[PDB]
Amino acid sequence: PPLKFIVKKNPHHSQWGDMKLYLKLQIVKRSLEVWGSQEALEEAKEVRQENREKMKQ
DNA sequence: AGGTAGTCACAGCTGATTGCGCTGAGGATTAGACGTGCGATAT
Repeated sequence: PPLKFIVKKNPHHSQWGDMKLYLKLQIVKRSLEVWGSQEALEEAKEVRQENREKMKQ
């Protein structure tokens, strides 16, 4: 299902607020569904940072 | 000795990724009292 969000003005200045906020539980559930497991997500972020280091070098 | 498989000079495409434009809030940047001066005027 689509994930809803709340457009809440930032507690800081009125410079550019109106930030979107999502429920943490829904985001975690969606991430687990997409990636299968938390270990897969950890491996994905590790290989992403490794690729970032490879690209910068 | 013959055939072909990479390989490099470009070019194209794709999928991402991350990177700056979108404004807005908390901190450093000359006309009345007071005198004079002068001229018309009390003793």
